[PDB]
Amino acid sequence: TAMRRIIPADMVERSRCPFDPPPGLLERRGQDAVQPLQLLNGARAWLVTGFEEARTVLSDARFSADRVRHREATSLQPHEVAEFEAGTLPPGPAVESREDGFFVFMDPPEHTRIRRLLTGQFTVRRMRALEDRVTEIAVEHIEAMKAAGTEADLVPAFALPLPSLIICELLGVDYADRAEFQERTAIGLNANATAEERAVASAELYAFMQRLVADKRANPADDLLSGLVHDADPPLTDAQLVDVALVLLGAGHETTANMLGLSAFALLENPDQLAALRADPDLIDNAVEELLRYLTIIQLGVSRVTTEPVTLGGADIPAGATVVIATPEVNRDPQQWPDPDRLDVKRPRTPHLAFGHGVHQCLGQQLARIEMQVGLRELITRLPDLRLTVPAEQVPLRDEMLIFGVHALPVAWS
Ligand code: HEM
Repeated sequence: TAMRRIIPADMVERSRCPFDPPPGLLERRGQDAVQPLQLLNGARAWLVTGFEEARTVLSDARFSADRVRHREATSLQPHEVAEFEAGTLPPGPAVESREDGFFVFMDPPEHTRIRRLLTGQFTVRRMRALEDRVTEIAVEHIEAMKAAGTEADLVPAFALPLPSLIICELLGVDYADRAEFQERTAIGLNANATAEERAVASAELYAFMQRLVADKRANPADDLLSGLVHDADPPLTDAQLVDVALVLLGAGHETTANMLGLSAFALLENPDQLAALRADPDLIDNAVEELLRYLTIIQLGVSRVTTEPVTLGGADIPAGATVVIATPEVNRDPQQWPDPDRLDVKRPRTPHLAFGHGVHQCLGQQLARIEMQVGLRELITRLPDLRLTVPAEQVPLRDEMLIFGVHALPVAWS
């Protein structure tokens, strides 16, 4: 169930055009907003390209996020497709039976009970604290790049480490454990790492999270994970806390890192937009929202399953169907954004779907916005005459993974 064994290539392959929609998404423009999608495993799903239709999927009681109970077409092993199509593939476990912390695969009220504990740690006071910590880590990384020379690969020097170290801050990873943590999270994202090298790094992090939760139970500090372990009422089990720590790491690192690298890339390819930002630093917050709309690193990973038949976007979707949001095309819906394929950091700011919608809308979105606002402000103000040192078409793209991004971003400054 690797993404490229499931999603048709033309819906995700950018070739050497990172900012342009893949041709299979382009070819659905001006058609019904919801259309069938034939998956490479032979299973059927439905694809949503409409903004209003995507909002409905993500905030309608007939579309379930419980992808444990409701099997998705995108999850099917080859031996399971004919059972799925025949309606004889069993559901996963009923949520009443589950003891795990994977609240991402739950609907209200089971979702709500765990999501409330996490919102409870993402307080406005913690967010103010994290903005200061983001500022420190960003400036330290940029000052390190400038001390080492006049050129850098922005991905390992800046885009990967800042969000990884912010996860370390949330989880209360001790200073002496950070280098190893950073190494293991980087392996996950390395083009050159084998499936065996990855599965070892993944097992090392799972065991690390178990040890980290046990350590916060014994020796709590001021971090979000200490808060979940000690201050949560009602209390989570150790197993649930491990699951929540793995969810935060999974959700908060790769996305933010890829957004930092691709945002720097887009600004260097759109010097007029970079000029607007250097000229008026107050534009940074609106610019981050435009970059989130324009780049949409989530790709086709946002899906739900119908629990009853639904008519939407010109489609009669049956019960039990997988509905995939084409988040990059939803964020280019010309009903919402005139001239949607233009990067315009001065655009009037209106809601996009880069962080999803409804009860599961990104828990980390304020923190992600802080990382982008601070990161890009510090990069643009500290690195004069920042430039790519390879042509844009030679920057290597990550379009075989669930999250889109660049593998390298070679830059220089003066
Ligand atoms: C630019 C960076 C990011 C993007 C684009 C992003 C995008 C998303 C999206 C689209 C979802 C909704 C998925 C769905 O409904 O199926 C989501 C959920 C979530 N994200 Fe973010 N994310 C980012 C950063 C972060 C960060 C920094 C954290 C935490 C530190 C975080 C934690 C979460 C969590 C825990 C969920 C699950 C929420 C739930 O199911 O209730 N994310 N993210």
